[PDB]
Amino acid sequence: YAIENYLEL
Amino acid sequence: KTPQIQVYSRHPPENGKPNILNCYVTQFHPPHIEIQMLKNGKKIPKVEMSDMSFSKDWSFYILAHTEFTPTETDTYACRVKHDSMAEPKTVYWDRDM
Amino acid sequence: PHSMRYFETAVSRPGLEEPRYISVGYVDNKEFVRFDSDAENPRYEPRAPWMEQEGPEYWERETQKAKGQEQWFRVSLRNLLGYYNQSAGGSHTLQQMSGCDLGSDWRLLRGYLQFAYEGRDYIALNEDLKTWTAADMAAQITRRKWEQSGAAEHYKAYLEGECVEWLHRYLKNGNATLLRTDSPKAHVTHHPRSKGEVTLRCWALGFYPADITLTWQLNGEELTMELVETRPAGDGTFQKWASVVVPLGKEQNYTCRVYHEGLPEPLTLRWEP
Ligand SMILES: [Zn+2]
Ligand SMILES: [Zn+2]
Repeated sequence: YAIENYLEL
Repeated sequence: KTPQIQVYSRHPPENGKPNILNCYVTQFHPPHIEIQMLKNGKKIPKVEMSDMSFSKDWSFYILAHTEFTPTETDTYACRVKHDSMAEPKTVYWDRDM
Repeated sequence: PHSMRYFETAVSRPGLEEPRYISVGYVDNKEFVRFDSDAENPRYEPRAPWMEQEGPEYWERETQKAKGQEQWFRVSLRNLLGYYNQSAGGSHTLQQMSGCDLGSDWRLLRGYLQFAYEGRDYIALNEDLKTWTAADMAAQITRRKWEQSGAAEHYKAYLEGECVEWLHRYLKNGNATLLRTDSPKAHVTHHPRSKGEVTLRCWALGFYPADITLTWQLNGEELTMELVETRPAGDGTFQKWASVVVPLGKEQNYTCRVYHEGLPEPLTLRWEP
């Protein structure tokens, strides 16, 4: 179950 | 990061018996790399490459391999080109390791 | 100590707008899914047969996440170019590790979220799953940005929630195969080294998982002896050996021991003429 990243770097 | 190389057979080698020769390349960065395997100094045309992976310390690794039949006298090597090195690094197969 | 990880990579390509993006999922250090943007039309695919018991909806939902991650890494690479004041004609690399360790009581033991830029630590979520460790001046920009937006809460939710629940799902669905071991097959070889000295090499072949301990002993005391990094055989199993230089004629005083969770009993080997 892959992660979804929030705000970009 | 300078690539580390192991060259070794999948199975304990027996002369005259079909085997797999591995070239395990690790500890490198960036992931672009050129790997060639050579028999008696000559490029082996059918070489398989594993998919790209990296380990916990961020460095990449990859497994190249080829079908081979060891003999008493044939020499095999793995030749690696990577932007971390000036000269290509070549590691020869040693059946004792 | 079961685990799940996703290892992600984006590599920018000079003259092309889109980096190559690759995601690999692991359960207990063994690959079970993979996504690659350079594919014909990219999807998450099963890398272990037990994952095929997941339906079309699962694969479609996971694939849409990858498509998201792909964009996320593209924007992040461009941002990083700004922070480091780098040139656009070069290739650069952004990597991410995330996931969770689960105990035998199903308690989350540790959550992980780490990024690297150019192969160096960039920013990481601390063990508290609340605060960030930034490794350099550029990364402080990201840290401030992520503290401002409450990013850590989002990741905490995933790590404490979906990550551990889905890992348990996978453990349940793949149990038999996920728990399978291969025992090491061991032997000792004998090699000349120099005048008056020889090499004993203790081999362990065909084992899984990769974790293993090889030891050499003189009488019954452990030693310190060349130990190669554990290496893939290419067939799903691993190899390792340990060698020692010993004086001619003393070979029988040396004993190799092999410890592996797949063995019913630790091995004890000697050179056999
Ligand atoms: Zn075979
Ligand atoms: Zn016992």
